[PDB]
Amino acid sequence: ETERTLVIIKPDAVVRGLIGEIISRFEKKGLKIVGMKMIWIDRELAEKHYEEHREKPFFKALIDYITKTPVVVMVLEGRYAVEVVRKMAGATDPKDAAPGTIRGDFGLEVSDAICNVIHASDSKESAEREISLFFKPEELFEYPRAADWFYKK
Amino acid sequence: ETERTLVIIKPDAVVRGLIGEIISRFEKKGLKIVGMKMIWIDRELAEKHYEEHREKPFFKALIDYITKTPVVVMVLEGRYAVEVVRKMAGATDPKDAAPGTIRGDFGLEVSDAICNVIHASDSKESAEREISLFFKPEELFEYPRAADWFYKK
Amino acid sequence: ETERTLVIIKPDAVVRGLIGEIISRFEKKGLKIVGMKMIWIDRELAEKHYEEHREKPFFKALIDYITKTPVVVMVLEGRYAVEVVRKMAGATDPKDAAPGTIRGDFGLEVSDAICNVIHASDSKESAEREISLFFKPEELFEYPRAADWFYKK
Amino acid sequence: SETERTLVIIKPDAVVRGLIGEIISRFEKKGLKIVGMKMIWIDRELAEKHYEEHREKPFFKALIDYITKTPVVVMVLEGRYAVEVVRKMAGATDPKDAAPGTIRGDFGLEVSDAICNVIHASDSKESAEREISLFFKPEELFEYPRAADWFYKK
Amino acid sequence: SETERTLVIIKPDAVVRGLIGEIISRFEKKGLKIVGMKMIWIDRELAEKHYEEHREKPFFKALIDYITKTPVVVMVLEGRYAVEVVRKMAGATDPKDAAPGTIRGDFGLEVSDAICNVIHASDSKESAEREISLFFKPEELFEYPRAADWFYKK
Amino acid sequence: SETERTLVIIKPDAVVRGLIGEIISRFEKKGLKIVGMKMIWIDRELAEKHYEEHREKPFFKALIDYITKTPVVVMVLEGRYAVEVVRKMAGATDPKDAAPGTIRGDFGLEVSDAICNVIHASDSKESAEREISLFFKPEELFEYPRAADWFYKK
Ligand SMILES: [Cl-]
Ligand SMILES: [Cl-]
Ligand SMILES: [Cl-]
Ligand SMILES: [Cl-]
Ligand SMILES: [Cl-]
Ligand SMILES: [Cl-]
Ligand SMILES: [Cl-]
Ligand SMILES: [Cl-]
Ligand SMILES: [Cl-]
Ligand SMILES: [Cl-]
Ligand SMILES: [Cl-]
Ligand SMILES: [Cl-]
Repeated sequence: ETERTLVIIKPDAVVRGLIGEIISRFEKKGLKIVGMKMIWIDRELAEKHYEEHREKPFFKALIDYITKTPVVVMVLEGRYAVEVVRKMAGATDPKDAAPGTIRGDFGLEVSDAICNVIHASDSKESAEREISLFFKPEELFEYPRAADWFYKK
Repeated sequence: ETERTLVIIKPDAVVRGLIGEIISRFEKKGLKIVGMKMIWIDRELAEKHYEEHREKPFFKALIDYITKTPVVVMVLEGRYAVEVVRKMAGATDPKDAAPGTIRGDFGLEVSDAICNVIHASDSKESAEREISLFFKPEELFEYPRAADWFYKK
Repeated sequence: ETERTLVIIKPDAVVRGLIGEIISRFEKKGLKIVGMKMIWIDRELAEKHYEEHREKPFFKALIDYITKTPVVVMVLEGRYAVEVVRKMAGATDPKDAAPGTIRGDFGLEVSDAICNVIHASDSKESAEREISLFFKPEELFEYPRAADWFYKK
Repeated sequence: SETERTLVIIKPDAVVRGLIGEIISRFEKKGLKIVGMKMIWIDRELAEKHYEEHREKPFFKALIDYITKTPVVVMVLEGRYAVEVVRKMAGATDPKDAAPGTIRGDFGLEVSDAICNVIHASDSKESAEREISLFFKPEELFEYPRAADWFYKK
Repeated sequence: SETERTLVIIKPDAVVRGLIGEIISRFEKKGLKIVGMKMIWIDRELAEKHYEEHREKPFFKALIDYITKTPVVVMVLEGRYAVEVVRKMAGATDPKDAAPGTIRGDFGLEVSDAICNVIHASDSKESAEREISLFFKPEELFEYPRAADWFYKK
Repeated sequence: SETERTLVIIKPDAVVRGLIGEIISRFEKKGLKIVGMKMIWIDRELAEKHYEEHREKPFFKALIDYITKTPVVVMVLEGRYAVEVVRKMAGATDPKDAAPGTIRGDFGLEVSDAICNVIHASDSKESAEREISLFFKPEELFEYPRAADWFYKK
């Protein structure tokens, strides 16, 4: 049941100083950070990440948005991490996101792109692809978090 | 899409020392406080604010409640602020409010009135009316919040 | 409308140092702690508490889980406390629990038992039974919380 | 008695950064009572009056520009030895020197031509009385019970 | 070894104000282990025994009234130099003097006939041993692993 | 100018305990800017280089074991007098002595053969320059605006 998912703390979150608060929500949930780094995504890498949206009217604005400032890419590991993180993120448009979710508590304002604080892989398949896009095997780790032993049988 | 809505931090919240926590939820969401003040509402003003409930059995208790102690009236500005703040507030009766919402996390106990921490305009029309009831143009401001520039195109 | 419900801060929560955070959610909601103590449940007491699950395949793992380390048993009092606390707890399996709920924000990983941070009585009847299992009348108290007077008529 | 009233100004840097709520919560959690509060946009005349004791100082200009840059939140806090207490809670004037745990220590650092320091707190009972008058009319100050007031009755 | 056990009492003012959880979280976050805990309503005899060293002091009466006003939460914290550490975390006896960041500094201020100060923390290992015995039976104290215990093995 | 860059290492004890976010938030809330950051697993050679000034000290071995026990998060913080400020925020080297409000004061206590103290913070501008180079390539450090940067323009 243990999976890995990719999360991008977007430019709006970085600029607003919400990196720590976002990471804490994942740590408190029990999710493990197995990879993480601040990078500045260029257009080529951004378009590969968002290839599925190439023919949508908001594509250019989305690329402008994700490459606006540095972001923090990180890999989260844990039981059904993909669906769980998607649930924690909330509705794509923050105004529709439920209070308690990341977008629900932190997002609202938008530009020509729907600024929504973070990105979260939509599936195990997508996570695998996205993780490979931003990380090399040497940047991903296997280690114990404090409470890991508790769940072992 | 930018709208203004009126919020009243009710007597139960003021007495319990929750003013700051409530305001923080709005600031963290990205909403801008364009007007705010602590006042003590008298019955005449209270009945005007709650005119729609004049013929309901709980009217008197509601007026007693909202005028029990000073309250904090404030105007919030932001993308679809009206519906967003209503969503953040949660169900009218706090016991039915979802965890994560203001009433869901802070409210429960009631008197002869359904004490529910805050008031939030139910529509743009109502917000306009309510704002005019408590504020003069000189008490409302237009200024930049830190991240405003980020969403400009 | 005032009821009492039994809550058990389970071994996973105790080991992870979440006792305070869980208690705070109840206090902030307006619920009153009328009884509380850290104990180490033995198998006999555990099986009585979870008698309803005796013939389910996960029974043994559940008993192992609840008796793994000391736990904190506490009685919460307040308007419709039973249903309210159940709502605050969230879905039985933490991965399905909504952000904002206790299990939604704190739970995820499991062992051979569905580790889910806390236990909450499912009904007034069950609460009465469970409370009697862990507490004597001398361990339950009637006293005023700061804001009690506010709701009196 | 020991009960005093002090004036706090949540300055433009705090308002802009969205820190109004966090600052207010610190005072509420301490047990201090908010007896008056409002968001206003201070004009040069009022700013100069509030900081009249510094009119003959080099940083005066930058200070006035700073305090009038955007709206602020002025408030009156009431409680046991409130003046000295809120001052202690505020921390050292220059936030870089303020201790972790204080408002300036946790929230302040960067400066402009003025030493941006999150909030203003009356320096003494005499200053508190003077400042409260500059920003509040008696009609805007209230006497009401906070939840735990009854607990401390002597 | 350096591992000690100290007694903490979350006093009536904290219980009434709904601060039990916030106080406990501070100790948990520090790495201290709760080896015993329960809500009790202290009677005059027990209160006087706990504060016997102050029986010959003016404020004794108000103190007993205060500590027995409502139920309290007594707990035993275990950890490296726990006694001095919890004392440091508590802050100055009179909360108005306690530094921001400490429990009394962030949560205490108002007083009654007694100097209400949120919690009690054993003053020394000798006092800790005596106080733990007054409130807890060995059967109510436990030895178990906290999540990160394994990380510090020497 | 007064703007400096310092190196912070969120040590294995903090990573294991799930405190990465809380630590980062303290720096963000202070107004400090994260110009570089990444999770890495320090090897003995790099650990020894970082702590070369302590290679001739008894606790050296335990220190290397500690800092390389699990992955860590290294980051560069930029801001007004960042070096001294982050040091102040960190608190006393031995967490038992660190004041409540500081990172070590609120989160640290227990130790192994090494004095586990949550994070590392450069001791001076000279050490900061040296340490930043050991962990980061110029290509991993960025220049960008944080939300309120415009507010402080002189
Ligand atoms: Cl949602
Ligand atoms: Cl963990
Ligand atoms: Cl709701
Ligand atoms: Cl902002
Ligand atoms: Cl749920
Ligand atoms: Cl209360
Ligand atoms: Cl200071
Ligand atoms: Cl109060
Ligand atoms: Cl102190
Ligand atoms: Cl732990
Ligand atoms: Cl220190
Ligand atoms: Cl910023």
